[PDB]
Amino acid sequence: LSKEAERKLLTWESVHKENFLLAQARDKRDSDSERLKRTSQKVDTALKQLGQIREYDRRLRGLEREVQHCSRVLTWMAEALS
Amino acid sequence: PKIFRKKVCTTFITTEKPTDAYGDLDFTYSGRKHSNFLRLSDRTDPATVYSLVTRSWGFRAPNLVVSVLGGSGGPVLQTWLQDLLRRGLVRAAQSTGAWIVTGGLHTGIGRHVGVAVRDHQTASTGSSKVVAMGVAPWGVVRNRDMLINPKGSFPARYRWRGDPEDGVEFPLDYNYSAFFLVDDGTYGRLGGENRFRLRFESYVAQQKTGVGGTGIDIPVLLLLIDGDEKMLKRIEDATQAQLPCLLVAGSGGAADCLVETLEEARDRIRRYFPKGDPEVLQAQVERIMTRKELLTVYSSEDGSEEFETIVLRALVKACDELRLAVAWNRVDIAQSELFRGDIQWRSFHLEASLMDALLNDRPEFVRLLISHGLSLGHFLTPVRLAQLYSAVSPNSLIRNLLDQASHAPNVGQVLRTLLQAPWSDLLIWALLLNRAQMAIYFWEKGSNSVASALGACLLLRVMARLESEAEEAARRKDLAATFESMSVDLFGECYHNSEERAARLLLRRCPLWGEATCLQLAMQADARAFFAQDGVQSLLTQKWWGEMDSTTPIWALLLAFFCPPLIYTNLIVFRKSKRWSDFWGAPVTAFLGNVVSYLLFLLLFAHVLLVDFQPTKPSVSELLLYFWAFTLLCEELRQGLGLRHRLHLYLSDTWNQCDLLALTCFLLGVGCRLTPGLFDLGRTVLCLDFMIFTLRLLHIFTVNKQLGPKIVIVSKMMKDVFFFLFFLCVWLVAYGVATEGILRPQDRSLPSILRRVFYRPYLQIFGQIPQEEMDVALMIPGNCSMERGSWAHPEGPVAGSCVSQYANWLVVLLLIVFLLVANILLLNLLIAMFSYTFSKVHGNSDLYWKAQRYSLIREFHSRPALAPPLIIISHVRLLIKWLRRLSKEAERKLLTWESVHKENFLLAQARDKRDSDSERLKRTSQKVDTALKQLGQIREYDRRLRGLEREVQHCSRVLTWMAEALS
Amino acid sequence: QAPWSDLLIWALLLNRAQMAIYFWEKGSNSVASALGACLLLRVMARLESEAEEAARRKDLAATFESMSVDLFGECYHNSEERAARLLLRRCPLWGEAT
Repeated sequence: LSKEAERKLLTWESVHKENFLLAQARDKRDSDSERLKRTSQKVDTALKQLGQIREYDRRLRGLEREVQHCSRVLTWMAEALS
Repeated sequence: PKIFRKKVCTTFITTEKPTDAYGDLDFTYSGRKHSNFLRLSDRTDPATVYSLVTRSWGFRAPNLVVSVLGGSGGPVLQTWLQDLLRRGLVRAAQSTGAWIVTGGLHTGIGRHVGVAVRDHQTASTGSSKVVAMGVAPWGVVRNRDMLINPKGSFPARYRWRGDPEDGVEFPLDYNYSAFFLVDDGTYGRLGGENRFRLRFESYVAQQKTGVGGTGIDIPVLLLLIDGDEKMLKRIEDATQAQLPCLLVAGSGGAADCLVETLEEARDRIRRYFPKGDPEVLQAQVERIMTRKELLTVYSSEDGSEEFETIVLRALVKACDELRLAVAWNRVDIAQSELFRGDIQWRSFHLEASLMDALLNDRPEFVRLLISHGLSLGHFLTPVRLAQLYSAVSPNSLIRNLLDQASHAPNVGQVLRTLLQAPWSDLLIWALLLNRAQMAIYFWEKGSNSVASALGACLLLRVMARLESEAEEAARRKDLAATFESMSVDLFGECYHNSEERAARLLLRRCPLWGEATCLQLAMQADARAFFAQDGVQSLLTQKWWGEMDSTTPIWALLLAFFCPPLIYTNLIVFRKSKRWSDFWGAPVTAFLGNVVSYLLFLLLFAHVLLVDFQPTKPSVSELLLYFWAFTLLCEELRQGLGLRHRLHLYLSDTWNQCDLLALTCFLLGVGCRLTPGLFDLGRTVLCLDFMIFTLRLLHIFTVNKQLGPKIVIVSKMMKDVFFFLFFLCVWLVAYGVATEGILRPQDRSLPSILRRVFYRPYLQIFGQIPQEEMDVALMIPGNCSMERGSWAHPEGPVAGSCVSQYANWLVVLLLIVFLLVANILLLNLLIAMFSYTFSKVHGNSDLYWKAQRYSLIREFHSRPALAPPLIIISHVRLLIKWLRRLSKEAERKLLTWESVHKENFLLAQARDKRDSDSERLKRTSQKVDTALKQLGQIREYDRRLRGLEREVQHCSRVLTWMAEALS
Repeated sequence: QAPWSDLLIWALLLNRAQMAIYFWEKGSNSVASALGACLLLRVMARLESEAEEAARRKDLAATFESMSVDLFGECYHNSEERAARLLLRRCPLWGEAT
């Protein structure tokens, strides 16, 4: 074969190679075990978020009463306003 | 593909010259394709630029054009805008399908766009890249001398020395899909580029989106980031040209327009954002405030998210939005815009967006828009119906057929070349252009469903054999298998409810394209899996018994056949001068009359051939025989002619050919008998002819229920018998000539040695072994020859007269080795190959037999019910005639019954699909995915509450300081 | 300068699986290179001492045989004449051997 025959043939071959690899990766990505992996990781990082929900609630419980103790002190300031 | 892109575009330096820099463009980085560039004049038109890109290189038509401007931060831009440029611009340009037009050099935001495209192409397996196009002046490219050569279609190896920036020349980007180099002829300053940029933008915005065209005009939006004093000329020249804009928060160059939209302090604003030339910039920015219609603000937003609705917000403020949702192929926009209860959507907008969904291949919008409620008789004009056949790829099969049909809105001619409820026209439309989801959905709405599915399977296979490409033909065969399966399941439930009403459903006259019932539609379509059911085989049985009950045993039929006064008794129960035509009209009695008359033909042929065959003159019985074969000859001419295509229809089969063969040998036997010297020749030709008439009975009894498939299978075993004849003839020659040479007889005629080479061993494998003809110890010796050596005398007039005694133990060994290889190897291997083949082809031969069982029954149904010794009555009456030459409410009640069971079938299919485990696994994956979309707000609020809790607490510390100031 | 083939041969000799598959998926001339890969791994598998490394090389050689099957499957499924010219092309790897 000539040179431009080889170039046109091998680029034709590489085009069908690329479409084959995209089809393989899509069929692998949408299998059920790969979905089960990714949901397991997403719930895992969701419980990584919920550590902050546990840590903020006690921190907000102090912080809500801290202004409220100051609002009790403001009530004490209203008691000192007599 | 290089000379015209040298010639037609030009370059000026002033003299105007043809171009020299174009073609491919590789970089040192590996794993990527070749980029495309072009050296171009400035004083030229972008219409040939659009033709060069969209045709000569190969690029799709855009659905959105976004041009990104800004870049006051040279080395580093902020991470907030870097999050916007990474996600919120590129995900929209990759979902909708868009062209991001930027400057092709590194300076300004050219790097941050290019790094964002590289980040998005790395961060996902998106299997595509955003077509980020770049324009650049010719004068400011760093190393342009590796691009000059006018040769053509070449990878020009650009080089990065990594040289730092001077204000004279800049290097190229490396993440853009195409570059534009515009030759101005200055080599000195950036700025003489935006004339071609803004002209190319308004020319793209002038054209429209579609396949044959006929869509929205392409929306073009401008994105402004930080920028400088120079960009206000570009904003005002843009908004003069009727192009909308959008503004990020960013920094002061675009915040200048932000503050002027939120509301002399003007002269203040023009003297702390630009710091230079106040009053000219005040006139220009008030020119911007003349056109505040075409201006939006992107500040109080989520960031890198929900960008697409803000694009529609910009096109609404600068104002058809349902058509943009179809052109972007994004269902969620059109879905949400139909849930907005303010607009009172009118029908003509829905019909316009429906043509956008039908011309393009978007089936999901067709399902959505019809489920909203939309008329179809008011929809399908003959104009729009003419337009739907103009979205054809110009190198397909249907394009050739519509051109040839116009050669002699011509679909009745096209269907003739192959074969207000307007759903059927859309079904045929979707089947011709090879859409799968369109044709399935249009089947599921229309009525008359079983016959339409069988016509669909016929039409797709007929167009599959006529198809050029292997890929499109294979795709049409998979669609035809889908429609064959749906006709199977729909008739399954219709038969499972009501047997009589389904029986009237198949046998209904002319449902599609003239008089052809659903069985003949299944006949022509090779629908072997449709005849393989239980209900269809039951209906062929009830058709086979005529108007009797199909539970009558066979012996009662025989006893009534030989007693015609025993019709009128209680042995043949009827109703699934009246009972006479009831018994004799059924196809079992036409078949039974065929078999009885044909066995009496063979008995007459045997009585003539064996007992009385006078040599001189034909007797009475031989003349009855010649009259009989005259009638059978007229029968095969009637099944060949009842006008040259029909002779091909006769010649194509094998039992029309075989019955032709039996009659031609009959004529040769008579014509050889009647000449006086050739009597014994006809005496033997009629014997071979009697064999060919008796192998007729194997084809007659393929109709039967038990002997049916077992007769069909026998012909598929004949390859293994042919192998056995091969191996036997090799071994028969090998054995035969060896024992013939070892012992040489003295009677050496040619037929005698052919006998004792090929005809002794062939009978030896069937248990006939002659021992006295080839063994010294069983022969009597003697001096019976006149040659040197010892001899013997065999028994029998065929084994010769003398046999050599030399090495006769070797003949005994060749007899042992022959009996081993023949009677043990070959015969037991042949039983092995018949067991393997029969267990392999048993299922296919039942599918093939159950399909052919209809056409056999139809053959006996369309026969003149009279015996072949009496069939001259029918030939008389038809030669005389040759010398002269359900109700409506029944259909409505039946088809509504059919559509009720169709609806219950589709609900059961959708429920069984919805509760599969993979569909549950999809939906939970999406729900956790949106749950992590919620938990971004939990992360963002916690730091915001941490500031806000201490902010009141600092005020409570200030209140404590107020209590400290209360001392 | 497409030096992917030298990295392919490098990864096949040192018996890396993921290196050699990835270097196959970037380089050109793919069908003949997969068949040369299957030949080279089995020839080094018969010459191998340990049962474990020889068994691992046989599994890699079965992987490359499967990828040459599937790639030629789609190349033939598009165009019969052009795939016919793809197999019968003279000297793609190591002298005249189609």
